[PDB]
Order: sequence, then structure tokens, then C-alpha cells
Amino acid sequence: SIWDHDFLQSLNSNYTDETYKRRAEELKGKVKTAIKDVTEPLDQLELIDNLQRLGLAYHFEPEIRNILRNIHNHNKDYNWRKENLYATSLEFRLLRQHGYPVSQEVFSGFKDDKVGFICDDFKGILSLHEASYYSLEGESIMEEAWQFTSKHLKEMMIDVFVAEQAKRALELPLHWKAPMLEARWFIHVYEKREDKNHLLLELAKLEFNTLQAIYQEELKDISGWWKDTGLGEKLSFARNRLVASFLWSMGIAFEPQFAYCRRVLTISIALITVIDDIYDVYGTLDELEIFTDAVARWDINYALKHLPGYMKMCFLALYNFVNEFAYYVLKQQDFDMLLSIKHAWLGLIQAYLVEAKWYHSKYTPKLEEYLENGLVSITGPLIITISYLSGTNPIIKKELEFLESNPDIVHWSSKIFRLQDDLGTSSDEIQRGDVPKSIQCYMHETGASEEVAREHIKDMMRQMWKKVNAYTADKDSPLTRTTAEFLLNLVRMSHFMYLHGDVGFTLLFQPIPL
Ligand SMILES: CC(C)=CCC/C(C)=C(/F)COP(=O)(O)OP(=O)(O)O
Ligand SMILES: [Mn+2]
Ligand SMILES: [Mn+2]
Ligand SMILES: [Mn+2]
Repeated sequence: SIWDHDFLQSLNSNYTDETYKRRAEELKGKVKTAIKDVTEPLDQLELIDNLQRLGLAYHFEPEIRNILRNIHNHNKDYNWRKENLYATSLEFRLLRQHGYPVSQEVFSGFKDDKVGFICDDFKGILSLHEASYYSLEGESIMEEAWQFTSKHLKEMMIDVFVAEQAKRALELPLHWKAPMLEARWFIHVYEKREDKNHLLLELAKLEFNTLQAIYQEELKDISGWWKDTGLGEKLSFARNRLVASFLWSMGIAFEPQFAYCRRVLTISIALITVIDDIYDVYGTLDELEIFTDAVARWDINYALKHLPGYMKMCFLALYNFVNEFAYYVLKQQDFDMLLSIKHAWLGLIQAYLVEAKWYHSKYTPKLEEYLENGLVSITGPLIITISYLSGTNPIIKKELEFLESNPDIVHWSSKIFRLQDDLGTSSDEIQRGDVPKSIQCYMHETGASEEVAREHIKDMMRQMWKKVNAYTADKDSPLTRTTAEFLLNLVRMSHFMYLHGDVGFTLLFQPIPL
């Protein structure tokens, strides 16, 4: 709670300035023509990989699109599959990542039907491990690939850079991380390379520092809004979680053009944090039922008449925030989304009530019934609604209605989110055992120990990602690929924050030197 309002207002990054933005345009051009001189397919694939991990890919989307579509055109040619496990895995990953069909059969040559995968090259095993997270349901080569590579990478840790790479891939594969989060680590990896492109590296450092400066300015503005509502003064438990909330919102949507999206997400998350504390710590069941009903009615007069005192400000802050959100979209693009957004908020609040009734009844649901409700209460459906409504111009009515139909991709993405959050519960918190989350439900239902339940839940997430990979590749859903990314980035942020939940200070506030 050190990064308070006064601290945020005091920042004055040098990289907001117009001179830096000029040198960035200069470097972007010199990089675009250097990309023209990359003609060998593996070099092109390694180029895309580098652009993505450096945080630079959204500046070169046409150039990446061209490389990838040309490689797709060519990769059924006769002697294309050189049978380099590293190169085959890199290509499989990048093509699947960007929605191009590639069969799991590209790996069958590295695999004996009796003894499994045969490889001793760490580079190829690492790349195959990353590629296995792009698997679909029922791809037994890819499942077997993951078994083989994770076993090999674990034994790798029982050369100093090799151990670090194995550790990093085991705790967070590339498919499970949003692009900017890794940028500072990879930027240093990249400059320590003999063959580094020097302009690219300099562009990566500059764009990282400019992004920080952009976010600091947004934080000054969001900070003032939080101060004005004064919830942190009324409710002694309403701690300032603004920077933490902004971190989630930046993981959901990092690009400069999504400033409004990050603002609405940050304030939504700060309010969710307070409301959630009310529902599973401070409110009595009778109070929780009035607040639920006041949300459902969406009637300020009723709410001020009937709510407890310590709930009136929290409700009116939500109410006015959402009504101004609706106003902003109406003004911007003449779309009326109030019923949608307040419906999404109601679903969250209702899911919270269900959990509070479970807790007072000392009822312990089976994992499946817990997750049905828990995927809503983790805020997945609300957050993708918020992201879509604040991050899309023009809003497509058909696209919004698909989100409101509770589609499969939202269902399974939010289940992962919920499982991943519940894994953040600690061991001493399982023993007092008051309110039951994923681990306790699974232990009660299977008799597994806590340690085994954690491992089974971690495997469940990896299997559920396989379903998400299928919905992401479905070119026939109403969700654009842009909208789906908000959702995946939410899940990825939960994976990242389980590891690190000071990296937020490092992401937002300390530039990369020179
Ligand atoms: C921040 C965000 C994007 C969504 C809210 C869910 C989340 C990840 C939390 F950390 C909220 O607290 P908590 O872990 O207490 O949520 P609970 O487990 O009580 O439902
Ligand atoms: Mn809760
Ligand atoms: Mn909680
Ligand atoms: Mn939790």
C-alpha cells in the first residue's frame, strides 16, 4: 500500500516527451526494412518469436501476418519438414497461436510407437514443451509430448541459463503469459546475444519505457477518481488496491489505444474488491440479501431507503460509476448498453450470495457444483463484458448477445481463472477450513491430500486450456479474435499473479536504463 495517490501524482517520467516518440518512429522504419532482409523460414520464425517476446509485435502486425501466411502456403511442400524438433515445434507454436491449421502429425517422426519421444537436445525439448500448450482435446501426440517434456524439464533441475529456461517454462509457458509481462526479462536475454539486432533491442527498451509513462499518466487520473469517492475513508477495510487493480487491467489490455478500457477495468476491479470483502467477510446474510436486491432493482431511491449505512456509499459509488460508463458509450457511439452491464454486475453479485449462503449453511459442494457458481464469482463473465463494452468501437450487437448467452469459451476460461485463484489459498487457510474453495471441495470429494489436490487442480487447468484452444480457433463464432484475447489475457493474468501475488512496481514504475 506504499504506491498511494501522492506518490502517483508525483511521478514525472522523461519518456512522455515528443523527442522519444520521434526516435521510436525512426526505429520502427529501420526495423521494417531489416525484416525485409529475413528470407529463410526458420530465421523468419525466430524473428516473430523475438518480436513477440520483446513486446514489439503489435507494431509489425502486417509483417508478421505476411511471414506466417507464406510459411503456411509452403509447409506442405515435399521436403519442408527438415526434422529439427526445435524448428518444427517453433513453427507449430507460431502457426497455431495465430489461428493457422497445423496437425499434431508434424511430430510423429520424433516419436516411436513403443518407447515414446526420442530427443536429447534441450533446445528442441524446450520448444516442444511450449508447443504442447497449443494442443486440442484428444490430441494424444501433444498430450504425450507434454508428459515427455515436463518430465525432462523437471529432472533438469534436480548451464546456468539452461536451468533458468527450464524453470521459467515449467512455471509459466508462453501461451499462458500476456506479452508485456515478460518483456523486461526477455529484453535482457536478447541484448546478451551475439547475433542481436541492435535497433530492435533499442526499440524494445524505448517502447517499454514509453508504455510505462503512458500508464503512469492514466494512474494519476484513476487515482484522483478513487480519492474522490472516498471509500478508503469510510470503510477501514477498503484498502487502496488501485495499483494492483491497474496491473490486472494492463494485463488484460496493454495497448495505448485501450486507455479507456484500462480505466473502467481498474475501477471495476477496485469496487469488486470492496464488494467481495463485504460478501465474504463483513456483511450479515440479511444485509447481503438487501444489497443483492438493490443491485437487481438498480434503483437509487430504493437502495438509499433500505441499505445499511456502511453499504450506501459502496452501492452509490457502483451505481454512479456504471451509469457514467453507460453514458460514455452512449455519447461515444450511440449504443445503449446499460441493461447488459448491470446484468453482468448482477450475475457476479448473485454468485457471491450463493457462496455466502453455502458458508452459513456449512455446506460443502462437490467441485463441479462449486465451479458452476465459482466461474461467475471469480468475475470472468463480468470482466469480459466490461472489456468488450469499454474496449470496442463500434460495439456489435450480435457480438454482445453471444457473450450474454454464456458461451463455452467464457465458461471454460472462467473455470480456469477460478481454479487458479483458489490455488492461491494457503495451507494454513485450508486447516481452519471455514469457507470451501476448489482444493477443499476436491479433497472432501476424493479423499486426496492437499498436496495431491493441488496437483490435480493444476492438471485440470491444462486440460481446460485445450477446450479454450478449440473455441479460440473457431472462425465461426461471433467473438472476434480481438475480443477473445481480452478473455485469454484475463486468464493469463491469473496465472501470472499466482506466481507473483515486487513485480508490479517493476512493471509500472522503473524504466529500463539508457
Ligand atoms: C481482481 C480480479 C480481476 C477479479 C477478482 C477476483 C480475484 C483474482 C481476486 F483476487 C479477488 O479476491 P479473492 O481472491 O478473495 O476472490 P474470492 O476467492 O473471494 O472470490
Ligand atoms: Mn468471495
Ligand atoms: Mn474473497
Ligand atoms: Mn480467492
